[PDB]
Order: sequence, then C-alpha cells, then structure tokens
Amino acid sequence: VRGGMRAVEFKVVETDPSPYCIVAPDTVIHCEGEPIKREDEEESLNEVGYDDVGGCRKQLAQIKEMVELPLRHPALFKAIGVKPPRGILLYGPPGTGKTLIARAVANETGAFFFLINGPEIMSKLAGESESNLRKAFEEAEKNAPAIIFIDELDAIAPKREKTHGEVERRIVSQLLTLMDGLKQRAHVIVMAATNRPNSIDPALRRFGRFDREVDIGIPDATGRLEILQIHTKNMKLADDVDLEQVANETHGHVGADLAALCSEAALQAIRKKMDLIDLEDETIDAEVMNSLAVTMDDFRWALSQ
Amino acid sequence: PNRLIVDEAINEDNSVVSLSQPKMDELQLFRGDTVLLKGKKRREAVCIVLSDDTCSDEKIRMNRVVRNNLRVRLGDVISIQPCPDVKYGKRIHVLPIDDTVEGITGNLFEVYLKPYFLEAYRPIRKGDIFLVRGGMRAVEFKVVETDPSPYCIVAPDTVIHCEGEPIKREDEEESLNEVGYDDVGGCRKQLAQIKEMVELPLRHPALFKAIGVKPPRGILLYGPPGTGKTLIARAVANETGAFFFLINGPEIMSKLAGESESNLRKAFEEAEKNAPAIIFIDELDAIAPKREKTHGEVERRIVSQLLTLMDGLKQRAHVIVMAATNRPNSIDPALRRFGRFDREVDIGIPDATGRLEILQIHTKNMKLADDVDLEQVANETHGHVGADLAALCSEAALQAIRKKMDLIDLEDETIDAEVMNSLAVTMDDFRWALSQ
Amino acid sequence: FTGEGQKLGSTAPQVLNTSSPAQQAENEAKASSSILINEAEPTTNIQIRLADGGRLVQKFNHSHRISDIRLFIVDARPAMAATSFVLMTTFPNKELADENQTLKEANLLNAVIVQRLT
Ligand SMILES: Nc1ncnc2c1ncn2[C@@H]1O[C@H](COP(=O)(O)OP(=O)(O)O)[C@@H](O)[C@H]1O
Ligand SMILES: Nc1ncnc2c1ncn2[C@@H]1O[C@H](COP(=O)(O)OP(=O)(O)O)[C@@H](O)[C@H]1O
Repeated sequence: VRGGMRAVEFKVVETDPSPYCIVAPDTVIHCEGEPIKREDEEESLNEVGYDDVGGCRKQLAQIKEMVELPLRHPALFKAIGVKPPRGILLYGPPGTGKTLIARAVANETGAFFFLINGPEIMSKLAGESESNLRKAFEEAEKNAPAIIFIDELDAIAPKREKTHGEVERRIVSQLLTLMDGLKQRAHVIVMAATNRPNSIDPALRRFGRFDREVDIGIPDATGRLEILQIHTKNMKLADDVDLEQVANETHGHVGADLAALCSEAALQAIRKKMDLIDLEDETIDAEVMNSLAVTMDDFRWALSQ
Repeated sequence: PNRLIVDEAINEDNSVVSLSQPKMDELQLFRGDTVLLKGKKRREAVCIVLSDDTCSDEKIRMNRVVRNNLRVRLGDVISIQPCPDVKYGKRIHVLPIDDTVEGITGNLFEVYLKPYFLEAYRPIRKGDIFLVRGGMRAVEFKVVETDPSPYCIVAPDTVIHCEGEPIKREDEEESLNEVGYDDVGGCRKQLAQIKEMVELPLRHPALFKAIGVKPPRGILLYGPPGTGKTLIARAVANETGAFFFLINGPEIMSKLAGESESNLRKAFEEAEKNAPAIIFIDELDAIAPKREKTHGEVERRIVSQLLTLMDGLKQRAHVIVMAATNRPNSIDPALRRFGRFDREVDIGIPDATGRLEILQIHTKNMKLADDVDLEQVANETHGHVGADLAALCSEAALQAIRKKMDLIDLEDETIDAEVMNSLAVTMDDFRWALSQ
Repeated sequence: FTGEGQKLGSTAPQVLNTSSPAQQAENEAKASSSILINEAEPTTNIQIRLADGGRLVQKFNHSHRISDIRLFIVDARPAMAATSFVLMTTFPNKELADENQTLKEANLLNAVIVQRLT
C-alpha cells in the first residue's frame, strides 16, 4: 500500500471464511498492534524491479533476452556448444539508469548481484584493487547464476591514451584477464556502464569480453513521463498536477534528474505546510504525511531551480 | 493567537523586535509597547515592538542577541504578549563575560554601558545577555540583577552597577562573536537558497526517517577567492545549530599518502557522529581536480576516496557536505555526478549595494567619523570582494591607530578601552587604505 | 458484557437468506425460465455478485438490459425486491447507471456484475 510518501507491506495473517475471502464493505478488519518479521524467501517490494525503470523498453527488452537463457536456463549451456553473451556494455550519460537496470535484471531473474564501483576500486592501493577485482569474480562464480556490475568502468579502464602508470594499466590488465578466464559453465554475466565507447580501453571489447553493447540514452518526453509517474507513486499529487507538462519542459534531464526533481517538489510541499502547521516532532505521523499533497506549483518551483 | 515564526532582523538594535502592522492589530500592540517573548527552556526576554512592512504576518523579526536569550534559532516559534507592567527600574547589576573583555582594561561603564543605555529606555530582563560594540570589539554583558525583578526599563535615573570580576560562559551560551547570517552581506538570493536547502535535513532530521524523499547532500559553492564561502558554510552551521567540521584542501594534500585518505574518512566519521552536521571542504579544487589535472598515483586515489565517501553517505546520517571552489571547471566532473555534489550555488563579486553592507559589517565595532561615507568607499571598490573590503577596513583602522595612538602614546600600558573608544577612523584613513 | 457483538458500521443494513433452502431453487427456476432466450440471436453471459453473502448466479441472452438483470435478481430472490441497491463492474468500479442501457452499450458482455445495497 502506497501513500504518505512511502509504501507499507502487509501480510494477511488470517481471513474469516478461511483460505481466501473478498474484502467486502462489511468485512471486519483487524490490524492489532505488532509488525511481523520478513522471512527469507520473501523479497521486499522495495527491491528494484522492471517496474521501476521507465523510458527503456527497447533496451530493457534486448537485455532481457540476452540474459534470459544464461541466467534462467543455465543447464542449457551445460549441454550446449553455443556461446551465450558474457559481457554487456551499457553506455549513456550519468543518471540514465544503468546501475538501476543491472540491479533490476538481477533481482527479476533471481540472480546473484555483485557490485564493483570504479572509484571504490581506484581509491585502493594497486595490489588491493586487483585483489578486489578477482574477489568479485570469485564470489560471483560461487553463487551463480550471477551478474557482476562494474559501475563507472571508465574510471578503471580509460581509453588507450589516458594510461598514466604501472598501476593504472596494471588494473585494467587484471580486469581483461578476469574476463578471458570467465568460462560459460560459470553462468556469469558481467555488465559494465560507461558514458560512451571512446571512454573505455578498446581491448575490453575484444570478442570474448564486452562484445555486446546497449545504448541507454536520455529519455524522450514519453519516456520522461514514465519516470515521473514512477517517482511519485508513493505520494499524493494535487489534482492540478500535470506530469506530462512537467516532462515537456524537461528535455535533457535524465532519470536521476527527474527523481531529484520530484524530491524537491515534495520537500517544497512539506516546507510550506510543515513549517507553520506544527507538524514537526522526533517522529512522524503517518496521517500527517498522508494528507500532504504536492501541487503543480511545487513542480513549477522545483523546475525554476 | 500569539505564536509566531522567528525570522531575521531588519533593525539590528538589540532591544527591538518587529512584526507586520496587521499582526500588531490582532495582538492590540502599538508602535513602542514593550513586549514579553517566550522561547525554549523556560526562557523569556523583554523587547520593544515596532512595525515592518517587509515582515510576514506570521513571523517576527529579531536579532541573534534576543534569539539567543530565548534559546531559539531562526525558524522556531515563540509566544509574544504585551508587557504593560514593566517599571522604570532602580538599580541594575551587570557583569561582562571574561572572553569578551580579555586584554582590555579600564572603565567598561563609561566606555560601554553608559553610551548603550543612554536615553534609550532599553527594557531588560534578569539573565539576559546583551552586546555592546565599541573600542574595536564587542563586549557581552549578563544582567545578573534588576531591582524590580525580573525585568525593568533602564531609565536615565536607573543605577547601573558593574561590581566584580567577569563571569564564565555557560556551555549553552553561544558567543555572539560566532559567525551568523548577520555577518554575511550581499548574498541575499544565495543565502536564501542555501537555507531552504538545509532547512529540513538540518532542522527536521526525524523527518527523513519516515519519508522516502531524498534531501540534498552535497552543495557546491562557486566564486572567486574571498567571496565568503567559508563564512557562509560556517554561519549556516552555527545558525542551524549543526555541528560544523572543516576540511581544508591543502591541509589534506600536505599529508603523506594514505594519511591523506585516512583524514578524509575520519572527517566524515566524526561528522556522522555529531549529526546534524555540515562538512565543509575548503578549497576542493586542491583535492579534487581531474581529467587533465593529473593521475599522479596519489592525487587520483585521493579524489577517488572523496567520491567514495560521497556515495557512502545516506540520509540516515543527517549530514550535509558543502564544498567551495573558484569555478566548476576546476573540480572533477565526477563530483557533480548525481548522488554527490548535486546542488550548486554561485556566489560572485558583490554589487554596490552588497559592498556597502559588507563595509557596514566590518566597522560595527569601530568609531567611524561623521566624514566617513561608506557609500563613497562602496562606490569605488567595484571589482573588490568581501575579503578585500574587510582587509580595507583593517588597514584604515591600523592607519588611524598609527596616527593618533602610536605617537602621542609611545608609552605602554594603554590597553585601556577608553583610549580605543576615543580613537576615531576618519574618511581620510579609508582614503589612504584605498591608495594601497 | 458477555462477548460477541457486531459493530454498528455506516454500511447499509444486510439482507440474509429469506428464502428457505427449497425456496431458492424455485427462485432460480423462475429467473432461469422467466425471461426470453431466442436462440437465433447471439448470446452473452452474466455473473451476479450479490451481497447476500457472496452469492453468484449466471446466465442470459443476446441483447437485453441492465434493468432486466435487476429484474432477474428480484425474480431469483424475493427479499431484495424491497431492498434498494445498485450494480457495478469492479476495478474501474463503474456504477451501472441508466438502468435501461443495453448490455452492448455498457461493455457488459460476458462480464461480472457486482451488487451493492445502498
Ligand atoms: N530510466 C529510469 N527510470 C526511472 N528512474 C530512473 C531511471 N534512470 C535513473 N533513475 C533514477 O535515478 C537514479 C540514477 O541511478 P543509476 O542507475 O545509478 O544511474 P547511472 O548508473 O545511469 O549513473 C536511480 O536510482 C533512479 O531512482
Ligand atoms: N559576504 C561577506 N560579507 C561580509 N564579509 C565578508 C563577506 N565575504 C567575505 N567576507 C570577509 O572576507 C573573509 C573571506 O572569507 P572566506 O569565507 O574564507 O572566503 P572564501 O571562502 O570565499 O575564500 C571573511 O572571513 C570575511 O571577514
């Protein structure tokens, strides 16, 4: 159940007419004090799913089929001589949803997801960096099927002439080696995100490496609308709110932008009604939040920033 | 119907608070009635209530002096009520606060107290702390006692006693010597944005605990040197009552490799402990320049450490990182990447109006001569920035001291606040500092 | 003071089984018989969601009316004949208004019709 700028999960403990029943207007509803625990096989609907990605269908479709067999029917390639894709390169500006996509694809297919972040890797001392790299691939293969996602790949393996030293080029080398030793039977798919082709070292594209590329650019008005609707699903929008209008004055913005744009609106709403209406405390009232509604004015304000 | 919102002051006078005419009507108050304010920790204050058209109906203006006397920060709400019972007190007992009078010796009464209450009819309540500017400094006095308890008006026949040693500062009594919004001039629009940006995350933490909305984390400050970016980030902290932690670019880049990354992490850790907190990276460009500024194997690892810390932050932490640099181009693109320094505020050179206000802020503690036209100085310091005007005033002062004091008083032991109180800075000194 | 009390909620009073176990078969019999089915005109099927406790009866012919369904409900059971109520489709939750409206016009083709007592 969405609302009050969040979504609460509820587990049906008991239904009167036993296994199942239709909640009629006369049905008595009990929700007696207590919040139960989340079990192991019960994922959070707060996890990332394909429904959290908007403005990508074409690309989201390509990726889905690419990983479909390798991640859903591993056994297949055990008894096959065909070669599935190993590395998938996701290029596009920042905040485009690449990380989001990769994580969404992993969950949505129940695959193990391991994250490698460019800066993280490059903050370490050289040997440590490699260590971590092979550790990621190691841990990934143990829990296969898995998806290894290298965020900010260009931070680790910049173009041929961005090489600056025995340490810089020593890591990329490590990453290339790992990619060549990555066998099928492993059931691993390494996704990596970068801004554009040129950014990366050409060698990461050698056939047994990041051989498949997928372009995830900036969203179009239609696409931008999708995103706005996703990042407002948990709030109460005034009836004067025109998201499509918002999406139209948003060319150039990417997903991360819209996501932030919304937060601004919601904060501008709160600041107005919260500031004077003594709605502040060392805790929040679900109802207070649930009543608050973001007007189109708030979005006109967020934009003017 | 008394509850209002504490906003900044227009009239920098300690004894006065302002409201909108309409509001005064509702509360049946007049152009001079002494009012009784109520704030946090069972505290109260007595002030004069004037009218202001630029004051919003639901808000009340007041300076940090009063604001502190009430234990309130900009934004809280107070209860105002008429105080028609205040008397013309008898004798009042005042006492300075050690750290404010260290170094100056002499009659603080005829140097400070006297001129301050003089024909002012300033109302005062026991326990309050007021400030008196003069002699090139500001002394803070606590009202230990007023014969008519607990508050009285200081009329010309009121007896003021300064009997004894200054007192210590209670841990919860912030100095008015601290940086506050009233120390920043010419940054109206920018200061406004910064405030509303940190307002909820810093004033209403518990909020972002039951909400999915994502507040600002990094905020980039652009401007040439001396623009007042350190001044702003500090004042914001003080003013919001948030813990302020400083990180100076070169300070970090002077460390042996590793020790530099070690200090970045410790900086965020300490800042996360004392949340709400503001980490301010002074001279970011010195730490994080990239894509043409070097890959000197230690320089980059450090930038990467800084990007990691920005990603590692999470709203649960209640921390806002502010950074300052000369211009975007200096910084490394990744720092602006969404999730890090996603907010930016430009703070360039002040205009004529701005420079003027700045000049006024940096003379508030000195005795300017009637020939001194700050509006003149402002109208010929065009390119100059806050830092320049500030240094300008200092040189003017030193000149004035070099002229009338250094000579006619080449004898030591004249640290007396009377001498400093009589020394005036002439428009001729400001004319000299200019020619420098 | 001795437990088991039903709350007095704002929802409209309910109509239980006024018809005896035997009476309800004859009550459907009427409905099933009662109205016209000309085989030479293409059909449609309705499933009624009565508030009676979660009672559902189906059937019908080619092109008829929403009011004809309201007639079937009464024919299928006496109690409701006096009770005020309305019809619907769930999940867009459209109140079947304009009782006359024909099944073709309401998109009510082979679609479930819920009953709600006003
Ligand atoms: N296509 C999108 N649809 C919906 N939300 C998006 C989209 N792209 C980005 N976002 C939002 O902005 C954030 C940007 O995330 P991220 O995937 O890390 O960006 P990137 O990897 O492209 O740099 C997401 O977590 C999400 O909340
Ligand atoms: N806007 C201003 N108003 C009043 N004084 C200022 C202003 N800006 C700068 N100053 C003065 O000049 C100094 C410059 O300070 P600082 O904030 O450290 O500069 P920056 O960070 O822009 O390099 C301040 O400490 C202050 O005394």
